[PDB]
Amino acid sequence: MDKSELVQKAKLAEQAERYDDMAAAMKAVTEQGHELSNEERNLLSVAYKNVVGARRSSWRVISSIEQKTERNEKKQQMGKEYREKIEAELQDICNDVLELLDKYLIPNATQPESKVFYLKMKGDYFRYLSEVASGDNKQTTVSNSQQAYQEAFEISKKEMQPTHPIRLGLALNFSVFYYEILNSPEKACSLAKTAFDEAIAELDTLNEESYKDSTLIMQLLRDNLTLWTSE
Amino acid sequence: MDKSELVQKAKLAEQAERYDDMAAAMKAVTEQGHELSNEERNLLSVAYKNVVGARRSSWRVISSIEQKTERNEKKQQMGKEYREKIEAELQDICNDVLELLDKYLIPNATQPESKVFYLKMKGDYFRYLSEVASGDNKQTTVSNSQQAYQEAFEISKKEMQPTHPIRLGLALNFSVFYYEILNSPEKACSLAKTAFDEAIAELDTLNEESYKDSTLIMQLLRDNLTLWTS
Amino acid sequence: GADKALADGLVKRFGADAEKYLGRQPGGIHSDAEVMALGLYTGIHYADLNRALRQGQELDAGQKLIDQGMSAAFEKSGQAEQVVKTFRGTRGGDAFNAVEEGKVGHDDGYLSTSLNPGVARSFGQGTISTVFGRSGIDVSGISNYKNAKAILYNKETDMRVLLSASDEQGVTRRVLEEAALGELSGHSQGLLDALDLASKPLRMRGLDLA
Ligand SMILES: O=C(O)CCc1nc2sc3c(c2c(=O)[nH]1)CCC3
Repeated sequence: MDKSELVQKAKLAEQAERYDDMAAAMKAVTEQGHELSNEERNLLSVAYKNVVGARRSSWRVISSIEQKTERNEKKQQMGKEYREKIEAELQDICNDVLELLDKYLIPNATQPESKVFYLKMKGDYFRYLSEVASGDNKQTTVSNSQQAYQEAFEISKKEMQPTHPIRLGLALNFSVFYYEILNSPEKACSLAKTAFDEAIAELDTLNEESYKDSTLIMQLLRDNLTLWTSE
Repeated sequence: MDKSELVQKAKLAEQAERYDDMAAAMKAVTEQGHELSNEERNLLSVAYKNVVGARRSSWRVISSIEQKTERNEKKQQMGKEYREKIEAELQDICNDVLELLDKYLIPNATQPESKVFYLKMKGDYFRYLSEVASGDNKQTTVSNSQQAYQEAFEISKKEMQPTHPIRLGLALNFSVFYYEILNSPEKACSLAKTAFDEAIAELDTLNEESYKDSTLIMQLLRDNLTLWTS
Repeated sequence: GADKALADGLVKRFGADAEKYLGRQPGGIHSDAEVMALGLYTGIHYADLNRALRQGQELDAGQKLIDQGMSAAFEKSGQAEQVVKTFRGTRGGDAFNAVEEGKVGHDDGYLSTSLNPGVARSFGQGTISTVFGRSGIDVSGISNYKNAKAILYNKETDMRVLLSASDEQGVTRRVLEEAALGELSGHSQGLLDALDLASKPLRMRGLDLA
């Protein structure tokens, strides 16, 4: 199939909320070895956000039930198995999407805006792996999440505006990586403060294309900061 | 696989909203050839309601776009193909369901409450087939939907209370079958009126706490009626 | 005729002070009465005029012409083509102080804003606002002291507070949007969704009631 045909099916599958077909269409478009247009990049990212996100919810649900239901050697084994079936899928969704980043998306990306977007996205899918990962494997997926975020962060500081929705978006997910995964609210806040402080200082750097986009992400930062620093 | 293990996975998959696994678990429980308990019957019915319903939405969604964007012959062809891919899925879910009804569910069901519930369901999944079906095949799926509903309806009148949530439930879907599928509002309102006016006439027997289940379904019937007479 | 009456009025009551702005927009979307009023305003009258409008007192004979002359200009103009990022700073409080984030409100006087982020600072470090609009008039053609390059928004022109936040310096930093640009405006198509941000976003049982 043609690049345009796959993107039409990918746009179609989204409305139908058939995010599994939407993901397969965009995976094929990516495997063509060409740098994705802003629309293509957005279609790929929402498809996998939804596919992976669906199992992240199901996982948290079953993990919640695993703890609430604790009496039978068999009933608990039924839960462990179902939790493990969902972990298996999460790992495979993250593997397809992380392999797309390494093989095509990150190497082919030439503009800084895109090179940051995909490097932020690399940390995101490693963070999802970290949530379910255990011991030595968790150590590996946490190390990789921090590295991908940090690499994107240095690039966002050099080649990007403090009010860019991409720079702000990375700053919100990395601060959430420290607070949730590394369980360091001190590290979490420190990052969220800087990202916000730099943005409030240069609101003259807002884009007329994405101003409402930036204020939204800026609110989310300012909210987590005041929530994490409240007793 | 143990009957209890499958039902535990089926209950688990529901909370996780993994209705495809929830459907597979209950399909296996049904294929054991034993009459399903009220809980098992309800778990099977919601699993497939959700699986089939998901493609019914996706189908209506693509179909709306199909006619609104007849601009390009290739972009339109993308539409036709995707509509047809979903029609395939719809047909296969309704085939899975109706095969379970014919082979196990309807033959094995012994109480009247059971034999009406499944015969109403047989009508529902034929109606879903009718929505996407074309010509000679549509004629067949409409004929089968009406027959399954009518068979259940005669049984519901003989062996059931006019206020039973199952009898009211069938009356709800059959009147919707006439209005949507056969496009006869006259036939639809006639059925909905009778089912309601028989239920208002004999509600004086409040089923202790079950007079919330029936009142809800009675509303949906009364509400469709007042909407159709526009 | 009506424009001639208002033009005749502004000169009869302001002389050369008004007459000095005649023919400053040789393009000419606006009338002579409209160009003059805007210039008289942009120059020095923005002080007293917005003082009277905000305080809700009776306008004087001269003020009244500058006002009706500016209103005339905002009609003719209307919603332009592209969104305009302009900045406006105040010494202390702004009328948008009571407007809660997300909700809308307006400054009872005209809203003079600049294209320069530096000349907006020049007017105060109490509140520093960034304004995105489309129904603003570029009076930079008529008056342009300190190279203000002003873009004026109408009196009682409704604005949505998109972000109101404070500096470690104390200065409250706001972002206002012209209400009439909508909800849809200001976003890059599905960017927010693709960013996959780390933040949170009637039947009973099995009977398939349809
Ligand atoms: O009385 C007023 O209009 C509020 C104070 C104030 N005035 C002005 S005028 C002007 C600007 C400005 C301002 O920021 N505050 C910048 C563009 C030219």
